[PDB]
Amino acid sequence: MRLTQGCFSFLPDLTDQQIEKQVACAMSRGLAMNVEWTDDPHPRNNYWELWGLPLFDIKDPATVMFELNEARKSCAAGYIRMNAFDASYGTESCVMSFITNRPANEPGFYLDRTEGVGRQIVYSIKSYSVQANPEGSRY
Amino acid sequence: QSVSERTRIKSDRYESGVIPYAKMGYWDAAYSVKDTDILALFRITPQPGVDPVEAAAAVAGESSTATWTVVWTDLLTACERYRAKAYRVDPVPNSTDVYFAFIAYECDLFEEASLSNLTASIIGNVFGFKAISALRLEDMRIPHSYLKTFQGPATGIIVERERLNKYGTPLLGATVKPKLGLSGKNYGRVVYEGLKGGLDFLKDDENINSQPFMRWRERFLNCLEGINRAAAATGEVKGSYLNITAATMEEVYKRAEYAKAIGSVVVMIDLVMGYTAIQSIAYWARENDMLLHLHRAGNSTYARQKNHGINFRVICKWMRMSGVDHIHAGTVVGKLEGDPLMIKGFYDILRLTELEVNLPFGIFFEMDWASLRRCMPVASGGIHCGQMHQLIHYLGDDVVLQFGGGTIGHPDGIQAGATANRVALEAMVLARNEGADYFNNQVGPQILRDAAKTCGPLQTALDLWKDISFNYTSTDTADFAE
Amino acid sequence: SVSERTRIKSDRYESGVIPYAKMGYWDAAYSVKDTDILALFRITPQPGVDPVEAAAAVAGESSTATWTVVWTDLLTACERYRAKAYRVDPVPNSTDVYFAFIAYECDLFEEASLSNLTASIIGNVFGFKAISALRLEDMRIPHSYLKTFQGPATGIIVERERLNKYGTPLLGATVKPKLGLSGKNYGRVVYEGLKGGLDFLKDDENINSQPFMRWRERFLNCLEGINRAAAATGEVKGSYLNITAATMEEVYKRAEYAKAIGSVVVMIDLVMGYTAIQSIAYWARENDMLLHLHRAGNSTYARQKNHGINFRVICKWMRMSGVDHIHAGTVVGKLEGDPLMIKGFYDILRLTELEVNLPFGIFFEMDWASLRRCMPVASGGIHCGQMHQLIHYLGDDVVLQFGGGTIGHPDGIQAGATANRVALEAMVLARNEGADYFNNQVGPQILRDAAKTCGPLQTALDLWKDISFNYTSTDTADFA
Amino acid sequence: SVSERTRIKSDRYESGVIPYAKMGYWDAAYSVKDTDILALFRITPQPGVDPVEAAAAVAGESSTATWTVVWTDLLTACERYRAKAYRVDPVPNSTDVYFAFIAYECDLFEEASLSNLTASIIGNVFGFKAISALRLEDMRIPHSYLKTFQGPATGIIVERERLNKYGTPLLGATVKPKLGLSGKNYGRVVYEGLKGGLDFLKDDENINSQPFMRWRERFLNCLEGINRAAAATGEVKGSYLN
Amino acid sequence: IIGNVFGFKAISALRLEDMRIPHSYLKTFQGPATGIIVERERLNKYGTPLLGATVKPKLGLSGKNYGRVVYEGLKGGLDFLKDDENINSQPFMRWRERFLNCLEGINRAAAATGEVKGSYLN
Amino acid sequence: ITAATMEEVYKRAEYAKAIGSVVVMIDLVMGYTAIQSIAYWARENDMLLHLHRAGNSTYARQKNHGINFRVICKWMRMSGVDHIHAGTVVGKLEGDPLMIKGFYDILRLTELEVNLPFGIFFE
Ligand SMILES: O=C(O)[C@@](O)(COP(=O)(O)O)[C@H](O)[C@H](O)COP(=O)(O)O
Ligand SMILES: O=C(O)[C@@](O)(COP(=O)(O)O)[C@H](O)[C@H](O)COP(=O)(O)O
Ligand SMILES: [Mg+2]
Ligand SMILES: [Mg+2]
Ligand SMILES: [Mg+2]
Ligand SMILES: [Mg+2]
Repeated sequence: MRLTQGCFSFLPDLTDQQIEKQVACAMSRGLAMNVEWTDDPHPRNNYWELWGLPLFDIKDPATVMFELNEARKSCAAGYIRMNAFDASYGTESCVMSFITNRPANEPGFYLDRTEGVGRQIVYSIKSYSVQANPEGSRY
Repeated sequence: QSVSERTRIKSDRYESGVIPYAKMGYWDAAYSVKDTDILALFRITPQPGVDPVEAAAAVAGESSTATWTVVWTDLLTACERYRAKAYRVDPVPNSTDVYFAFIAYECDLFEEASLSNLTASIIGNVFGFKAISALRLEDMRIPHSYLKTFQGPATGIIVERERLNKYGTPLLGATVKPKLGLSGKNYGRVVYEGLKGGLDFLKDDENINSQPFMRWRERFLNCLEGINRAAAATGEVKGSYLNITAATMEEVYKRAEYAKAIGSVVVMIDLVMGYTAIQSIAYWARENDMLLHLHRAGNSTYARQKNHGINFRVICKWMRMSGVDHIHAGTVVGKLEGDPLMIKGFYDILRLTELEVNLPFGIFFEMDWASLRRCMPVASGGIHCGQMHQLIHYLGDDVVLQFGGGTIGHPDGIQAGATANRVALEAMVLARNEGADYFNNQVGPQILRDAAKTCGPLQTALDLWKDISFNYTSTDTADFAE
Repeated sequence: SVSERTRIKSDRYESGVIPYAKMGYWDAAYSVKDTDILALFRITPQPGVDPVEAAAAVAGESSTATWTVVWTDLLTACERYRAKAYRVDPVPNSTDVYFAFIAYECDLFEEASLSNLTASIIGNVFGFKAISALRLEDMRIPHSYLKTFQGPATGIIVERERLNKYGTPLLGATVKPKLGLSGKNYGRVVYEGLKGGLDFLKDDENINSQPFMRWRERFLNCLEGINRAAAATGEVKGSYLNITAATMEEVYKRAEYAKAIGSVVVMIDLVMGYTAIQSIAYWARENDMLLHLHRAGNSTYARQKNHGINFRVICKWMRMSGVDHIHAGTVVGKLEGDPLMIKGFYDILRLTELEVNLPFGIFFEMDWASLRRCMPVASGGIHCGQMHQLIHYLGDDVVLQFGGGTIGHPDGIQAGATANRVALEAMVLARNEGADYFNNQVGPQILRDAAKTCGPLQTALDLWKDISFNYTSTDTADFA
Repeated sequence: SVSERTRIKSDRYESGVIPYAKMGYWDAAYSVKDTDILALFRITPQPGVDPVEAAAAVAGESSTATWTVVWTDLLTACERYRAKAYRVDPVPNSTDVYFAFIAYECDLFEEASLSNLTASIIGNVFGFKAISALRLEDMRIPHSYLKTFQGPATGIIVERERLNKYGTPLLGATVKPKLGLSGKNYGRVVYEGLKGGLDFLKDDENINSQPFMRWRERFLNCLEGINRAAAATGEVKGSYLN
Repeated sequence: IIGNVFGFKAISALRLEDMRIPHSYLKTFQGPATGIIVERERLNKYGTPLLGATVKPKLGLSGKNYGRVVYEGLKGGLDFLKDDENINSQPFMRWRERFLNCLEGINRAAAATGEVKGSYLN
Repeated sequence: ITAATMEEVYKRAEYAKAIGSVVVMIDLVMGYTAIQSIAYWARENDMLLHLHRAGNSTYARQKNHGINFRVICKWMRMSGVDHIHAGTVVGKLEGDPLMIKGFYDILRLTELEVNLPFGIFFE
């Protein structure tokens, strides 16, 4: 299956040229970019691993693309996402996050069902990749 | 002779009898507005022969401390402090005998954190006064000090996106259709299909509460199965606005607690429930980690016409103060009324940290929002994915675009309808960020056709609804240009 | 593909947009059922919109339709649930405005829920682009739906039995100034007004709890004033303690407090909204409390003939919800009130059944299913020189409220109350003797005669005899 | 390594220690907002400490700063949240003691919470080594923050109305001896004092519930004494029950 | 002991330096809810001081970024992190947002290390 | 969950819900007020409610006197049980087929037409 976290996952995988244009747009708005990696695709896995610090003082989109491609060389198989952070009062939050890399094969998830009170079901979304192997050797 | 006669008040202001409101202290052209005052802007159409200043002073008086005849009990109070003052009356441009009237209210007139008390004064009686043939409340300046007594949005735009892990594009939704008649089992099926096909949310229709064809617990449990199925099928947080609107506060709380107990990310309420239930559930939503979607049912009974009622931009302020997380706020291009200058003004009021005077957009007051959280506007009703370039242009980034008929009416099924809408949205945002002149009719539609070349569901949707438009003359229109 | 092969190809359920009048929402031959909810809308179509299509659009979008065909209709008994516009007539003396009758199946509505009824009937259709103005003018609520509602907690009959007051209108007054008084001074005004003759006083609609007076201070001081006046007169007395508040929890706290200290009555503001109103109407019945409804904000949607909700519909919804009093107009006071419309509202609140009466705005025959009768309240800019008009227009079961007309009396609040009560009793006595009291030759003389032995009334007549509020009405009849 | 490549290299957010007055907590030109919380501190710097640096240290460690630069500032609207020392004057007739005015953004503080206000304003700065003595002298609590608080439950005006006493100071007395009296004798003292003319008596601050007198005994006996004195005088009477 | 005597005119300065609380009075008090010994048993940590850190900046962070700092610090080796003393519930971060995000960060760091982890929720 | 008192009935119902039962059953001898109470509870607690008609034949058996079971069917469908025992025709308990078919129609149909051989006297 295709993990459709991120804001462009219903489009084809973005080329580096497409990614650089999104980075340029964000940086022209004064946003701070960072790159993060995970091999736990669970929808509640809030904290993907940081690739260094956010690039607060960087002005050149080429420097962001450089770090993205260093992350791609170094990280294990899994997911990489690119984020843009707005520290402005009233936001102080991420304003764009999209997938830059995904595994060739993502088995996805199943729905675990526990019998609750009455007719209620207690649900757990379980990742096939995570239950099978530890971090760093899931894909 | 008698003590009552000897002690009768004899002054000009407090001897018994009737005098004009503008001579009772409710008109003051020299009034210096305080930063703690509540300010109101009314569009006043006096009856023929009623002086425009006297009409404004009558509104100020009968919405603060006055009645129709002088009362000595005023003298038992600090009466000058509590009188509201009409302080400015301007003719409305391009109009005959209609005026904009600015009125200032002392901070202490109002119960802290109470929309019911604020509205009891501001709209309570003055709209029925014989001497004014039409009255519309157009804008209000709620001061920072009063705003701090209110919660503001339970969640707010920022925390909402963090709970959903969704940043970069508008959010996507759809009302289940037909409006009425479906079973709880079939409701869950539609929710499952729409979410699995790409939507972030579906929602109960505003009139779906609990009925012979479907009692509410059947809907809630089946929707949670559909929601969790779609989440496991996609790896995304999913939800559906479970409608907890009910006859009594006890029943509303029952439905809200049930939604929490089964793990729903969101519930919805209808505006017809009224301000006191809305504030109660807004506090509840914060305390119970629940997103709170407000459907504005009934709003257009008073917000539609330019001459009389309450402009919706004021409802926006009151509902952001009360603390709903979403509110429906218009589409411009869909089936419901929406002049784009008015709509853009509504969206600014819901989303910005502060407001600057912007008369073409109906923003008559500068206003700080006192760090109350931002309220998410919802664009819904008769829109389709062929309009995506218009939606992005008019409505911006932080909005839920909802496609009910525009999803479920897709010939190849509900999943295909959802996929068409999501592909159109993402392709349009991608092209916007690349610099495209996407609002241009020579550009926006092409962006969509380009994406359709590799998305069959989108091509089919464009073919089906391409020529659908709702181009009608607006009733709620601006008075200033730019 | 299977999606392509299984596309629906019928006229009605192939994908795409078709007119509402072709989707089943227009049937000129429809036979109305005695269980149907009926609505009458005044529809002003946009230029070029067919009047029948506009009425079908209202019926569709207030029942089951949306703007494009959906196959999921076929998972339901879809013909049963569609509302039907079944009659469209031109409005008299108009070329481009229409009266549209629409029937709704009983099963569309949650039992006992005003929120659900209004979610359908007024939810979205008033913002529809294709209609430039829309007004809900009347509704036929069927006997079967009415029985799911409580109706008034107390009702007119039990209210008079609780007060031991029969034979004349009841009397009241709003405390003034609207805002600023302390709790202690509030109780003083209530004491004086009740002692001087009033049955009730009331908090102003915007008196809740504020820096100048917190609500418990008002409630305790008013109960001292009430019990003092009761002991001074030998009558049941009360004052409408306003329990309107920000949250339901706070509303209940104020209601429970008023019960705990023995108040006969509380009041609520319409701005609190339908769900809070229904909750407190059930509470009022369970806690032996009279429930006064002030209609704050009603005129934002009820004032103009072209658009909104006629107040007569609000009357029906609020009698269903179960308030004991509702403000319903004066004709001759400071707030809008055409006499034909007002008499219509009063009939809706008080009668056991309604017959069609087009000059009064009564478009539907309707049985009230033995829901109790709701007491109308006449308030705002009235004075005792108008007593003959008030009795004529408004009848026997009404609360006449004189705020400024009591407290503005030059000889004090007691004198103001006494003037109003003597005027009232003298007028009713003369009516019952057969006087033609509405005649300008008779009514005003009845009052002058009573004033020859009542100094307070003479003074009141001298001060206010010539006060009138004469302006063109906005909410007017369509039939003579 | 990526962490070395992405180290912050600006003057303000490169890692390390810099003076508080260079971190944004000193601004002689700051324009006070009507919504700001203002504090006036009497500051006695340690010998050799710059008085402006001391003021900026108080402002920083009572708002957003710590002792070394942290990059996580950049995840916030950091300039909005920093408190600003904006005026440092010498105390009259003093050597090396200063009055320092500090402005705090309204949004730093939980609504209606004295515990939160004090957690910032007095939390840690009084223990700072670099300051040998520190006194909070005054505060400007803005109108907008005050409206979140209840203020007095009753207040002077309603109190006098509940007691029906206007025109003179009110009168009271603490029961003595401070400790040791029984509940029955406590009620006796209260009865005698109220009957003799006092509006109130009161429990001593250390009279709570103790072996010589448990609190319900005191409360019931005092209510007999209070009501007896009220019936003997025709006045509202009371006693502050601790 | 401290009620009034520190304001006595006749004394220009007064400091309470120490107290002997007798055994009989102490037995009426609970003492520490958990105490050092049971705390270390709950954490399964014995042999070294415990380690902690206050999240910085003191004020301004969102709940989501609060949990990120907590996750990073615990994963890097700290036993605890903590809310700053003035972090309660504020416009920039309401307290439930902080608590839920911190619990995700805590449990993530526990699963990444095999240790009991925590953060002092204020 | 049939028991002596309403408090004990609710205790057994709540226990059944707490452990995840899809269904509970009650006996008609508990009586109309308990039955209506538990019918509301069943809707509010997502529980199927089975009604055993214990004691019914003490008044429903004889043609000359009592209450025909078809009236009990209406009252119990009004009260809100999800199941009710209604006869077999061919089993060990009394059940003329015309009467039984009438009972089943009353329990199951959306409306009734006069059908005198089935004992349906009213539309
Ligand atoms: O019932 C309806 O018509 C909708 O579900 C739209 O359905 P479609 O998506 O099928 O049109 C919404 O409630 C309206 O958009 C509300 O209008 P507004 O947002 O203006 O309050
Ligand atoms: O605030 C007011 O003006 C009143 O207290 C009247 O005061 P007076 O008696 O001094 O005029 C009533 O609330 C209005 O009559 C309400 O109008 P309606 O009954 O039309 O809703
Ligand atoms: Mg809808
Ligand atoms: Mg009033
Ligand atoms: Mg003492
Ligand atoms: Mg700290």
